[PDB]
Amino acid sequence: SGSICEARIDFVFPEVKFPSKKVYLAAGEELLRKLVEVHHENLMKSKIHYLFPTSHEQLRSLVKRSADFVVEMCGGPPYYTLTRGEPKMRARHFSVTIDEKAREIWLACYKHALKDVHFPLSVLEEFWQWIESFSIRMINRRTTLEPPRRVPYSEIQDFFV
Amino acid sequence: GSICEARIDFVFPEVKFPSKKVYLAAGEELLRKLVEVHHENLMKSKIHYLFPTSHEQLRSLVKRSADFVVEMCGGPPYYTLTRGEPKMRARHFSVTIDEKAREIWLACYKHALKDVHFPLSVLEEFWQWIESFSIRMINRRTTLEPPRRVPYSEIQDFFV
Ligand code: HEM
Ligand code: HEM
Repeated sequence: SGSICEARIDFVFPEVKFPSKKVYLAAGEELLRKLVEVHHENLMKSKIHYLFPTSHEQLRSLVKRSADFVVEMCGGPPYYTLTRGEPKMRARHFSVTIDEKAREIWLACYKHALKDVHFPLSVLEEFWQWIESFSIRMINRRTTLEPPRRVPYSEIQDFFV
Repeated sequence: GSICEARIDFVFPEVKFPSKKVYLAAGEELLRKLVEVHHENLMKSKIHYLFPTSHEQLRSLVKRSADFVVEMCGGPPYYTLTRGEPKMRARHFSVTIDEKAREIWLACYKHALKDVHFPLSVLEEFWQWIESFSIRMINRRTTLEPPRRVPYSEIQDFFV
């Protein structure tokens, strides 16, 4: 008698490949920490700078934890899970409004950081594909029916050369 | 390296739109009264801040919202003739709506339904419609848990 709308999904959170330990091995802990540092400097120069701390202590605390996480996830020593514990990154991000644009700007900041620290080309794709896909899971505010944009490494490789 | 497999957050469940029985049972006047007191409830609720405050702007909201409800229950096409295609999730992107907001919005409708003495025969039909359709308006997630289902059977005693 009355119309029926089928069950639906908004969008799929794609599978994410975490980087192998080769990334830690080829890049080294110090480059990885420097990567995260200039990623944050780009963020404070981006349209989403307001989501981030201004007090140099809070910021240093953030960078350190992000760097610990990145180093560990790239195959390094368990700096993060031994200090902060379980990752549960989607849940930890609920307290910050993250829409599709926010993810795209965050990615852009990482892209530039990767080039500016001269991240070794041979492990660049493995790192990129991780953050590109993983970042989709942090999105907690939707503003469009369209799915979050996929940005494959092939689309951006020329930028690194 | 480790791979986390693809996943969904939650499913937008099936939604059953009301049959014309709801409009024939209630009549347009009651449906407009229902929407009016749903909005009086909203203005006293903890999501009041999401809504305009002047009589002029609320009258407008209420009129549009009621036009939609009347048409969707099987009455005249007041909404499509004026506002056009529903696209309701899309229209709500402009309001920040988390899980609690949907629950509060539903609670306001639950009380309105009772206070306007909505005809008991079509009460569940109307309820199951908004209970499910409202999940599709949520655009701000604050928990990994799925949005609460509130089936008519869990609240049917509230009405009598
Ligand atoms: C998608 C867009 C993203 C935005 C806009 C964003 C922004 C933020 C903000 C504002 C914080 C502040 C800390 C807090 O919430 O208390 C934070 C924390 C953090 N973010 Fe993100 N983030 C994004 C994605 C990611 C991704 C993909 C990762 C994966 C490596 C990540 C890793 C972290 C870590 C490790 C912390 C610190 C957690 C802790 O203190 O234990 N973020 N992020
Ligand atoms: C789930 C929680 C919901 C919240 C918090 C919410 C809140 C709002 C707000 C703030 C507005 C705009 C107010 C204004 O323009 O002055 C609006 C408009 C409207 N809402 Fe909702 N809403 C919700 C769910 C729903 C549902 C389930 C329906 C289904 C009938 C609905 C139907 C409408 C209609 C028809 C409009 C008018 C759109 C237009 O201007 O054409 N809403 N809502």
